[PDB]
Amino acid sequence: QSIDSGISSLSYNRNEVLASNGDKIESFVPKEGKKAGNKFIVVERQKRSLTTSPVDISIIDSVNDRTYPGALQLADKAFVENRPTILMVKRKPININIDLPGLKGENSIKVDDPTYGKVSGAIDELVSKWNEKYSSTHTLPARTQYSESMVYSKSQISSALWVNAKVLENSLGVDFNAVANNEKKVMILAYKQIFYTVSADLPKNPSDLFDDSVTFNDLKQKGVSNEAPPLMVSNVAYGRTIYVKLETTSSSKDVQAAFKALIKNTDIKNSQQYKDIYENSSFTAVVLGGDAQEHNKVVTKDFDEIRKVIKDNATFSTKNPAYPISYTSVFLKDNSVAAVHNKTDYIETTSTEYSKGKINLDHSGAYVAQFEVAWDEVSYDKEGNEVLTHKTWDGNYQDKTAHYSTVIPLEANARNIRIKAREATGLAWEWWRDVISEYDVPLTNNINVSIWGTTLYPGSSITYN
Repeated sequence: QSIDSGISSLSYNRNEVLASNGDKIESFVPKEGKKAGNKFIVVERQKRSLTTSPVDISIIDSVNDRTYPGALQLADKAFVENRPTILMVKRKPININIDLPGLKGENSIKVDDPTYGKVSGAIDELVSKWNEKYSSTHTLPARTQYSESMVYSKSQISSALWVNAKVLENSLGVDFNAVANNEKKVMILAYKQIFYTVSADLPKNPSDLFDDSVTFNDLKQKGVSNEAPPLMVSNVAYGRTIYVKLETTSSSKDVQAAFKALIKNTDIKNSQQYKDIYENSSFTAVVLGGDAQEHNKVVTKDFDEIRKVIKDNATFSTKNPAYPISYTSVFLKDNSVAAVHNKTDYIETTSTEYSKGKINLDHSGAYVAQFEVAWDEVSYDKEGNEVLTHKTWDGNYQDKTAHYSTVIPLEANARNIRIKAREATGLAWEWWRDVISEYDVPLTNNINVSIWGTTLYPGSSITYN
């Protein structure tokens, strides 16, 4: 069999062949009530399905040797796992092209036997060709691309940020369990820094890559199949990537809010509300490419340190070598761009915080009073529905004389608070003057009910803390 015939005799789905089948969901409860120390956490849970189709694949800085312009790879199940099967055979010369500024021009060069070694040489030689014409200026700005996402699933954040889950896991330390138990609220940003790209001139036919001596039965033996179709690395982004982790123990609906407020440094990042969230928040910044040394990290409570990390890696130097961040590939058959089809189901967890309170009753009046304190306690059934539990203060409908002071403590799941004080000038409770009559009292920390005055001129005030 021929090479150009062989490669065409391949019946594979150009779409489904490079596809990640991100895990199918674990059974969730739509709503969950959870008491966790002076706090009642209400978590709502929704199943979400995301379908991404990136044409850009990231490279694990460990196996960077297998990815370069003109490289030959396989569209096998190992490709989606960012560790591809290489294809080293005898090659016909292939042309590469740098996209560095102010180059019309000589930006293009010919490589005789495309191998990582001489291809790196050709990229280096092309860079020499730029930094000789621009002998004076060595520092250029990086072409920064910014991504930002809330973390729910290991599978989701990987599908969200087109970054290998393990990379993200190891380099940042995403506690995916705390995240899955709504014990931690995690946001990860990704400042993708591109120095330049090296493009490798596409062939007219599959044969234009392979030296004539090479046959389809050698490639067939080398792993080429309908299951592992051949690929060519058409483009490679060279540079670094700063990843930033924003961690909090809070369940306050305004985390994403305080986090965005903080990254953008918008005036609101100063208000009291966002302040308690920053008190339980750690910021981690890691850089991955070439320049910063392996296992570098910033772990801070002051976002200004992180801010420094980004402004520092926003400029690259033309004399220092660049390392491959991501890459485009093409199927040898249609010369069409190979894309990864990312299916992923995940649970989108939303949460709210509630902190306990207490009604403080204070009778001081020149009369007898009677109280009618009552509220509900919210619980959630297995189907997610709200279940009300009617509670009443034990001292309800019993005579109180000046001076009487008490506390009616309320559990953070308390709703429907009613405080009522009636005045004993009358036959029985049913027909007594209200001194205070309050409905749907908002659960504070302190609900201060004070009844004072005279049996004819009584006073009442409902104050909060």
